[PDB]
Formats: sequence, C-alpha cells, structure tokens
Amino acid sequence: GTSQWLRKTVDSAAVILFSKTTCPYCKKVKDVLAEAKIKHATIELDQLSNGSAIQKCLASFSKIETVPQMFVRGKFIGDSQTVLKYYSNDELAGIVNESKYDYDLIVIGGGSGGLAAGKEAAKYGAKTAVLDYVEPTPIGTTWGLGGTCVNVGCIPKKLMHQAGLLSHALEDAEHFGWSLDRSKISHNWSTMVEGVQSHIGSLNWGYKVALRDNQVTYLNAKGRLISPHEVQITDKNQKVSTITGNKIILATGERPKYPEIPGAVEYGITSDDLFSLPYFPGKTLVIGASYVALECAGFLASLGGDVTVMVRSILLRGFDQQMAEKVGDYMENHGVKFAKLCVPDEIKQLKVVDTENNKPGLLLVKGHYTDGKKFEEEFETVIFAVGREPQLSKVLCETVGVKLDKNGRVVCTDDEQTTVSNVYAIGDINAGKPQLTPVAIQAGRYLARRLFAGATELTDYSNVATTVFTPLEYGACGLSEEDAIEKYGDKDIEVYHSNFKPLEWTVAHREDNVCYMKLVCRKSDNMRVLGLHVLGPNAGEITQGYAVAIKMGATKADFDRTIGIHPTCSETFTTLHVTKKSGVSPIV
Amino acid sequence: GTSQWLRKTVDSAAVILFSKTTCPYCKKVKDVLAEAKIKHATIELDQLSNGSAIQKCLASFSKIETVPQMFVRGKFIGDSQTVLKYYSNDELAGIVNESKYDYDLIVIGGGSGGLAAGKEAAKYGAKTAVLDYVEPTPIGTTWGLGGTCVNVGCIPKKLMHQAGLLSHALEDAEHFGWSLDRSKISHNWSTMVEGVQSHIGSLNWGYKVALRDNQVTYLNAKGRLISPHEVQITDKNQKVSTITGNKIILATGERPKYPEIPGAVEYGITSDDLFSLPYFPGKTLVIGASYVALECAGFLASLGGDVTVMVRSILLRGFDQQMAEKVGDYMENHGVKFAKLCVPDEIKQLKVVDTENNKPGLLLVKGHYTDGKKFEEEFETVIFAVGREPQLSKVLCETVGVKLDKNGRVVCTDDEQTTVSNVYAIGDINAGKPQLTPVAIQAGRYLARRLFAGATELTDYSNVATTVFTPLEYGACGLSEEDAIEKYGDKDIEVYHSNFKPLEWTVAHREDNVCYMKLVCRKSDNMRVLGLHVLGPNAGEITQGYAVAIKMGATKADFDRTIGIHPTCSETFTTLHVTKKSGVSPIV
Ligand SMILES: Cc1cc2nc3c(=O)[nH]c(=O)nc-3n(C[C@H](O)[C@H](O)[C@H](O)COP(=O)(O)OP(=O)(O)OC[C@H]3O[C@@H](n4cnc5c(N)ncnc54)[C@H](O)[C@@H]3O)c2cc1C
Ligand SMILES: Cc1cc2nc3c(=O)[nH]c(=O)nc-3n(C[C@H](O)[C@H](O)[C@H](O)COP(=O)(O)OP(=O)(O)OC[C@H]3O[C@@H](n4cnc5c(N)ncnc54)[C@H](O)[C@@H]3O)c2cc1C
Ligand SMILES: CC(=O)N1CCC(NC2CC2)CC1
Ligand SMILES: CC(=O)N1CCC(NC2CC2)CC1
Ligand SMILES: CC(=O)N1CCC(NC2CC2)CC1
Ligand SMILES: CC(=O)N1CCC(NC2CC2)CC1
Repeated sequence: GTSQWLRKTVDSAAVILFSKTTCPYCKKVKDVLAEAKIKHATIELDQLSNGSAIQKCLASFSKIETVPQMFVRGKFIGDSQTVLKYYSNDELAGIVNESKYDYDLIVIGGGSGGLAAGKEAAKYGAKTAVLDYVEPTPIGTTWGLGGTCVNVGCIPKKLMHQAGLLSHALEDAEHFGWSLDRSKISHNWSTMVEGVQSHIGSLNWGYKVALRDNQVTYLNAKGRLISPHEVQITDKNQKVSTITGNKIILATGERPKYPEIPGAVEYGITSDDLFSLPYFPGKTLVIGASYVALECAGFLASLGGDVTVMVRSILLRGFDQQMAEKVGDYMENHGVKFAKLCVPDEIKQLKVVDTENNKPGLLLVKGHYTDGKKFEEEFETVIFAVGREPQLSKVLCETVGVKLDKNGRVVCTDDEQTTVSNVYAIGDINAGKPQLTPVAIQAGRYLARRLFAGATELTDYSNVATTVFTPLEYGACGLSEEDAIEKYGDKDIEVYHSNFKPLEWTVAHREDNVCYMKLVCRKSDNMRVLGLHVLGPNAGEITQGYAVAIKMGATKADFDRTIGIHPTCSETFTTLHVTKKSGVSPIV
Repeated sequence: GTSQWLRKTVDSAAVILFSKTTCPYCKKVKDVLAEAKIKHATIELDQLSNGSAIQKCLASFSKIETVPQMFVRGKFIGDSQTVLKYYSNDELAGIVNESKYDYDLIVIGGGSGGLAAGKEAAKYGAKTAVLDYVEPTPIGTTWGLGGTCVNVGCIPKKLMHQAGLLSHALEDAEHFGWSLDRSKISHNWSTMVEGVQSHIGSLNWGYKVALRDNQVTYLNAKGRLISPHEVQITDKNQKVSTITGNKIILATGERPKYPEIPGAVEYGITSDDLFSLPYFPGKTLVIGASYVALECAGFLASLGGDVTVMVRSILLRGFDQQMAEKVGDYMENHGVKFAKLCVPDEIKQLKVVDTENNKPGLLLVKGHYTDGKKFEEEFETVIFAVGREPQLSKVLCETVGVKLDKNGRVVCTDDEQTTVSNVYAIGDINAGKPQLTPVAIQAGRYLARRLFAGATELTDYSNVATTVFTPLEYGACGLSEEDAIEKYGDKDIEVYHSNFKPLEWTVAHREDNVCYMKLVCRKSDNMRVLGLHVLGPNAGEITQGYAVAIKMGATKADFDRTIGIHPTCSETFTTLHVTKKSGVSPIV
C-alpha cells in the first residue's frame, strides 16, 4: 500500500516536487522555483527505501515515470521542460496560486501549538492564516499574541519563581563569605512585574515578526467554524466576515474556572490576572491544590508575602502522592500555611481595590471543613486555582459535527483528526493528551509536516516528563508508585530510593534529608524503569535527560553501569541500592 | 566455564555460604552466623541461571551436593549439622578467623577508590586494612583522611565555584526586584575558607567513623610493597614494621607537578595549598591550562581578584577545541586576562609572605612568548597547574614485579589485575583510565565484589561524562567533534547545534548567544550520537541523564521523539535541527 500514501500526499500538499539528489534536471527546476520566491515540499526518492515503487505510481497521476515532477494542490503541473515553459511565459505564479479556498490552512488559536503549526505549514508552500484573540478576564485583563504559556503561564511563572529563589541565594551568600545582610533587604513587586512584562512584550513582537517573515497572515480576530471549510471572523469593532480554508486546525486552549459561589467572580482573581497585577497582592489566600496553586503560593511566600492555601482534599491529584506530600511539607516548613480538608462558601468585600494609590482591597472569606467546623478570615487578595476548561461553544457550531467528550474536549484519532475529515485539533483541547506546551508544539509541527510534506511521523504522547516549579522543585517521568502497583501488583514492583543533600547546601547550613529521589521498577521485565521521581534544586534540568533513556526502555542495570558526574545532585541516580522492601532507611 | 568460576570464587572469598532462598536448613546456618556477628558472602543458587551445574561442581570441593555449604578462605567447613557443632562447642570463632595472612585485603591509599574498595570488602567478611598518609607540600600543607577530591579537589573546588556564582546572583537579584546594591558588597576570603574547611573536617571524621563501624583497620602510615604479600609501614614517629595480606589494592593517586625553573618550588604554590590558604591570593598568576587552571582562575576572578592565566599552547588539551575556546572567550569577557603562547623562565622573591599579618608576599615573574618576545610582570601569588603524576617509586619496590608504563602508571588487565596475580590497582594510577572520582569508586566497589563475593561484573570505562566547572560550565559525554571526524571521516559525520539563552538571563540582561550545545552523530549508523556537548548553567545536571541514553546507544531519532520539559535549558536538546553542513546560523 505505497499507492495510498502517495495519493494522500499528492492530494493534501500545496506545492510538492518529486526529485532525486543527483539529477541536474531537478536542480534546474529547484533554482527556478527559488528565484520565483515559490516555496514547496521536496521528496528526494533516492533517499527513501522504496522510492522505486513510488516513481511507478506517479504515472497514475502524470503518465510519466521520470523525475522531476511538480504538483500543485493535487494536480500534476509538468516535467522540467513544461515548468520552464510556464516560467518564461509568466504563467507560473498564476498556476501555483490557483486554489479552491482562500487558504490551504486556517489555524484558530494563536498559542503554543497554533503558532508552531502555522509556521511549519508555511515552510512547504501552504497559504496559511493564523487567527488569535484574547477574551478579557472579569476585571478586564488582556494581553498579546502567543497564548497561555507566553503571557500568563510557563514564562512569567518561572521568572517569578526565579525571583523567589534569589531570596535564598542572598541568605546563602553570607555563609559563603559575602558581606551583605539579608535581614535588611526587601523586594519591590512592581519592579519585578515591569521586567517580566517587558520580556513578554519582546515575545509578543517576535511572534508577529515571525509570522510576517514566513508569509503567514495574522488576523487578530475571534474565529468561529460554521461549516467544514468556512470560518467566520469578528473584528475589534464588531465587523463580521467569512474566509475559507482547505484544512482547519483548532488550537484555542483553555481558561481558568471559578467556583459557583457568591463573590468569586466579582472579588477574586486567577493566574490570568496575577502576572500583570499592578500592586503587591499582600496577605493572600490561594484556593485549590493543582500545580498552579502550589507554584503561585510558593513564590509569593518567598517574596515575603503572607500566604495561605485552602485544600479541598489532597495536593497534586494525579501525581505520585508520596512526592506530593514531601512537596507540601517543604512549603509548610518555609512559610506557607495550609487549611486542609476545607472549602470556600462566599467572598465578602470589605474594601474596594484602590486603583489610584496601587493598593489591594480587603475581603472576608467564609468556608467550612469536612467535619463541620467553620472557616472565617480576612485576606487582601484571593486567587482561584481550581482547574481550567475549554470553551468550544464559542468556537464551534454544533451543526458542523465535530464530536466533543463530556468535559468539552475534542475527540481525535491518533493523528489529531476530528470526526470531520478536514478538521484537526491540537494542544490542551485534544481529549486525553498531556496538557503541556512542548507537547502542543510537537503535535502542531508534526501534523503540518504530514498534511503538506508527505511525512508519516506521529506524535508520541507516552512517558512525557514534567516538572513542578514549587520552592523545592519536583521532576517526574513515567508512572507514579501507586499507578505501577495497581497495574502490575505489589510483588512485581521494586522501588530504589535515597535522600540526598546538594553540596551547595553544606556551607549554607540547609537541611540534611529533605531532597529525595526514587526509581519505580518492574521485576518480571528485567527491572525496567517504570517511573523516575526527584525532589531537589534544578529538577527540570536533572530529569530531562533521563526521559530519553526511559523512552528507550532503560532498566536498573542501565542506570548502574553508567558512571556519575561529580559533584552533582543528579549522579545519585547512578548508585541507588536501598530498596523499600528491605526496610533500610534512605537517609544520607 | 562454570567450574573455573567456582574455583576462583572459593579460593579467594573469606567467608562464603552457598544457599537457596527456600531452604530451611540454610536459614538455620544464616541465623547462627548473624548471631555470632560473622559477616559473609551468600550465593543463592536458585537465583542463578546455571545453579544446577554449580551445585554439582561443589562436590569436587566438599564431596557433597546439597545446600548449605560453608567455606572459609578456600576450605570447606561443613553443612548445617557440622556448623552447629562448631558453634555449640565454642569452636566457630577460631575457625572463621584462621588465616595464612594478617589480612584478607590491604588497601594502600585512603582516597576515593581505596576507601570504597575497603568498605565494600569488609561487607563480605574480608579482614581489611586501609593505609593512608599525606606527604606535606613544600610549604608544609597537610590534611586528613579521604584523598585528593575530598580535601584538595572536587569538594573545595566546587564550593569555591559556588561562592563565585553567588556574585552574579547578587547582581541578578536587583533586576528581579530586590533592593540590595551589588556595588557596595565585598567578599571575605578567610570567612569562605573557614566554612569550606569545616565541611572537609566533617568528611575526614565521617570516614574514620565509617571504617570503624565496618570493622576495617585504619593505619595512618606510609605503605611500601616489598613482596607480593608483605607491606612495610612507616610510623608518624618513624617506627617500621611489616604486615601481610592475601590481596593487595594499590590506590595511592597523584600529586601536582612543578616546572623545573628557579623559584618555582620556593615561592609558588599549587592547588594542594590553595583550598586552605590563610590569606587572599591577591593579584594572581595561574600557570597552565588544564581544567584545574581554568576553574581556579575562574572563581578567583568572580571573588574580586586580578587574575592572569599563562597558556603554553591551547586551553583544555584533549577536550573538544571549539568548546574550549568558547569557555575561554567567556572568561576573558568576564575579567580573566590571558598571556597566550607564553612560558615561565623564573620566579624571584620581592617580599616574604607575612604569616603574622596574614598577607601574601610579592614576586617577579619572567618568561617568553614563542616568537622570542619577553614577559615580565609582578604578582602576589603564582599558582602552578601544569599536571599531576604518581609517585610509585615510593610505593613499589622494583623486585616485586609490578609493571609500569612510561608515565609511571600501573599496567592492568580489564579486571584491574597487575602483572602480579594477587595485586590490583584502581583510580588515577591505573594507566589509560579516566581520572575521576566516580570512576575510582565504581572500580573499587566492583573489584571488591569479584574478589570476595563471586561477582563477575566489570567496570565500563567507555563514554564517561565529565563537567568542567568554569564560570560558564562545560558538560560533555563521548567524542569531541575533531575526534569523530578523525575516526570516521568528515562525510560520515553530521553535527546538530544551537545557541540558547536561559530564561533566568532575560530579566537579568545577560548575553543572548553565548550558551551553546551540539550533538555529533554518525550518518551510516542510523545517526548514532557519538558525542554531546553543552556550555551553560548547571551543565553537570543537564548532562548526567543523557549519559544513560548514550550508554544505551541513543540516536538522533531517540532525541527527536522525546518531548521537552519547559522552561529548561536542557529541553533544547530535544528539538535540534540546524546542521553545520547547512551553513545555517545557530543563533536564536
Ligand atoms: C499558570 C500556568 C502555568 C503553566 N506552566 C507550564 C509549564 O511550566 N510548562 C508547561 O509545559 N506547560 C505549562 N502550562 C500549560 C501550557 O501553558 C499549555 O499547555 C499551553 O499553553 C497550551 O497551548 P495551546 O496551543 O493548546 O493553547 P494556548 O497556549 O492557551 O493558546 C490558545 C489561544 O487561542 C485563543 N483563542 C481561544 N478561542 C479563540 C477564538 N474563538 N478565536 C481566536 N482565538 C481564540 C486563546 O485566547 C489563546 O490565545 C501552564 C499553564 C498555566 C495556566
Ligand atoms: C583540583 C582538582 C579538582 C578535581 N575535581 C574533580 C571533579 O570535580 N570531579 C571528579 O570526578 N574528579 C575531580 N578531580 C579528580 C579526583 O580528585 C581524582 O580522580 C581522585 O581523587 C582520585 O582518587 P584515587 O583513589 O585514585 O586517589 P586519591 O584520592 O589521590 O587518594 C590517594 C591517597 O593515597 C595516599 N597515599 C599516597 N602514597 C601513599 C603511601 N605510600 N601510603 C599510604 N597512603 C599513600 C595519598 O596521600 C592520598 O591520600 C579533581 C582533582 C583535582 C586535583
Ligand atoms: C472580522 C474581519 O473582517 N477581520 C478581523 C481581523 C482583522 N485583522 C486586521 C487587518 C489586520 C480584520 C479582518
Ligand atoms: C469581551 C471583549 O471585549 N472582546 C470581544 C470582541 C473582541 N474582538 C476581537 C479583538 C478582535 C475584543 C474582546
Ligand atoms: C607499625 C607502624 O609503623 N604503624 C604506623 C601507623 C600506625 N597507625 C595505627 C593507630 C596505630 C599503625 C602502626
Ligand atoms: C608516616 C607519616 O605520617 N609521616 C609524617 C610526615 C611525612 N613527611 C614529612 C616531611 C617529613 C613523613 C612520615
């Protein structure tokens, strides 16, 4: 079945040239298309295994078997002589631009996955439009091009994390001989926000420049898919029009949820608001226990804030719960307060936010615990981090026929196709996929190569590593301990673990046995590493490289025969030997 | 095959029990040995592929074929009934202690490898002595148990590096909103030295406690091997004596070299003296260009010093030379001066060191460039970092028969055996091996297991990752680019590379295109990764995990299908695409 690959490739591509590396008649067609500023995909057949059979099947469209052969939007155009005839007759530009729709591709959503898909497709001659719009938050916050990660997620989160880490660096520097006095140093919230927002502005602008230089049309517009090939767009002044595209990629992401309780929307905020907030939050309550809740609470305390987290049930639901508890214990020991097994009932306003003097307001939070006892306390800022959800009713007409699941996410095949054959979805709205920025980028780039350059590589969504940037960071790749035990049984699981202490913490007089790591392994499969977990500084840097080994099937013997780099935190993975079944302590 | 292994295992093990997991009489013997504090190896025949063959071969030694069987130093002792008889009759202790020699093992040298070998051997019942001595430096410097890395190597070097890193952390903190003024903060050298030396002292003590708790005899003595089984030991008071051992492990390491020029030994120092120097070096000249030279020049400059490095020919000979040059370019941009193609001719004393007032002296350094021009300049401190060498003529009487190579290192088989069948060598003095602390530890532990516990695993010295802790760190694993081209030819080698900027450097306004990473791959072996190189922060944490993947045979495709962790520096390895042959720019 090489024939049905070739048919799908020729059908879907915009401009594609079948070529060979040594053929100089091919080279003359290349240099002609380059000078004409015509972009295209190229399939070198001497570099593919079965390029012989493909050459034969090209005759089914073109009635010739030689190379080069040029196609445009499913139609054969000519061999060398015919393409040069079109060029010197000035007929070539009209032929490549002839299309049944306005665009080969329309991307709805200009974030991590959408921008990456659109730029990749434009590399192969696909005429591309990228639509993006930011619906404002209840208090009116808005931002520029690039999506959740760039503006209100990974980028400003980690910069603010770094600002918190530097407070411990100032304390540490005294013990290492520097003459500063940490107790006499304080933090300016608005200076930090100005620097963070200035970096984000350079990224908004770089993405506009990127799209321009790839000949991608950027429309700042709210998109709505009304039929398989029609997208209705609405302007900043409410002007409405319609554009048409061959392929459609949905990549509109999610926004934060609010609890259905009085006062929440009126008087609370979310992470959408926190990263450009013009005043220090002050005494803050963070409601929820996701990674967003814990990351935000953690740097606020490190910047000297008075911080409480209200937890309905457990921390980091879905992550390894031994690890989650070590994360929260570290936080509790370094100034974050927890109200456990608790839930909010209402937010009362006591003092309006003072815009002129750059001051928070004042709120009264009422709630109750699972036993029945009551919660009541005042806070200057209340931040909700109780999940995120898509809003596809605003994007999709029911009549088009794109199937959603019961959470509102799009049901896709393993190549991102929806139930409507020309419509695909990527990123956080793809049901069941990990909701991470590098996943959405890989999904979008690989999809664009399949649609417009005849690629076959799929995205692999298994064993994707994560890092939670709490004050002590937590990296992971693979199964939690409890998920492995439940899948294979407790007698088939072996766990190797150890505490450790970074060398940097010795002269600084930090704790001896808080950093921690383990390997969860399958006995009956040669001690296969099923999950890796580490709590310590620089956990993202530590974890990333092991994700390649786990993808490759690493076993415990693979970790053992590798030698460590000394002195590092990471090298402790190369000499693990204490098992949980042995009952031997893991302390250093 | 099996029979030669069994003969080897029985002959050299001190106390060993042959057993099966489900064998109630074996359990009877284990309990008696545990109750009598008799340490021993154990081989569970049911856990071995060919335990059936082994069980039959045991009769060639004991004339029985059941388990348990207990041996001591090559002699069958009995089954369960016979062992209990010796126990009940108060005869067991003297049986398990009977030996032709004072010790089952004598380790000459108490550093990284030797301490690890000694402790591991004692775990299996081997009666063990560890000998350690520290020959003072020319000005009298000395230190405690633990070797080069612990006292005058990796540990104090990386602590001082960390002190240097904190100066940039103090600068960065302003930009992230903290109120300090970096320009009014200074560094106190003796305060840092006191904290470093306190940590080292806790490690000196920890090793003495560990050897005690493992029943290893520690002798603070200079050792000399005068025949295959006799070690002469000389006292702190010059008392001489002789001990005997069955097996000998040489683990005496190396010391710094001095160039043969007037004034070098009298008025200069080495790294052996630097890590406990009671005064700040002041204006300093580092002579040499190894990683020791550049790491020391590096943190001295970050701590406010006026620093010059005098380079005979190139930086970091034997490392990838493109990366070496980026390392040195970064140092030159951040204050380190270089005198290139230059060599020293003599050191003259202008001032004597002032021990009382705690101040360096003053020196005049004279030398010449390779074209004949003259070098002449004054310095307060001159550090020689021009290599290290063993001193085995002090350890190894000629008549013993242990063969050395032309550099004076010990020629060993792949199981660390020397030319004398009961004598082994590990660590820096094993010719041709990487000279690193984790390698010496792996070699010593693995060897002890083969000698006293029947193990067969050998140490793997290939593709061992390294990290150079210059102000911008350089991590690596596998071949340099020039080595790969030399070995396979330029047309079979593809290099993927990219610049990157750490997110933490954005708000701090640090350099855009200084950090750098590349993968060196072999086209004809499925784009196998031959070498990985990265220059940036936390380079050792970044690199370690990739070393497991390389050990496993990772290819470029394995790096592409792995998803990144965002935002990290390390994730840049998972999306590399610009090749050096393309000529496309690697900047961002
Ligand atoms: C606080 C926080 C921290 C995070 N930290 C990390 C982290 O450290 N690492 C990590 O890997 N991930 C992190 N994430 C997750 C990451 O941000 C997302 O997985 C990623 O942004 C998803 O990208 P996307 O392309 O699917 O959608 P998005 O990046 O959300 O972009 C979709 C865009 O489409 C727009 N849009 C919506 N509807 C329409 C419409 N009708 N018309 C036009 N445009 C529309 C949206 O306004 C938005 O601009 C974090 C998320 C949050 C909230
Ligand atoms: C400045 C510096 C920095 C380094 N940094 C790193 C780093 O970051 N990472 C890394 O992996 N490696 C590093 N190394 C290398 C590391 O220190 C060595 O590879 C390691 O210490 C060698 O271990 P060893 O057991 O072979 O010998 P050693 O650790 O040198 O121990 C040998 C011991 O035997 C003693 N001895 C000698 N002769 C006798 C005798 N006749 N009788 C009794 N005792 C004797 C010696 O005095 C010494 O105590 C560094 C080295 C230096 C010099
Ligand atoms: C609704 C509609 O007609 N559009 C909305 C997006 C706008 N983009 C401006 C031209 C750069 C204009 C087009
Ligand atoms: C609620 C609200 O103010 N918005 C809806 C209409 C939007 N028009 C998009 C920007 C082209 C602007 C945002
Ligand atoms: C006989 C000799 O010269 N030795 C010197 C070193 C001594 N150390 C142990 C604690 C006494 C051991 C004896
Ligand atoms: C065996 C031992 O501990 N010694 C102490 C110091 C050694 N060298 C100093 C320079 C004279 C000599 C012997």
